[PDB]
Amino acid sequence: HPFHXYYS
Repeated sequence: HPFHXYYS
């Protein structure tokens, strides 16, 4: 399971 780390 991939983790996709920030967007405003």
